[PDB]
Amino acid sequence: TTCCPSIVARSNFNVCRLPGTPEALCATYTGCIIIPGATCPGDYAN
Repeated sequence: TTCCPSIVARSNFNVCRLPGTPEALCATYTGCIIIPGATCPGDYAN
C-alpha cells in the first residue's frame, strides 16, 4: 500500500521504479510511504 499526497511526488516515485530502482528505496526519498495495511484515504491516494 503506497500512500502519497502529491501528483508531483507520485510521478517521480513511479518514474524511479522504471530504471530499476526499488519503489521502496524511492519512497524513502519522496516521503510517499509503502505500508502493509492501513487503507489511506483519497488524499493520500494521490
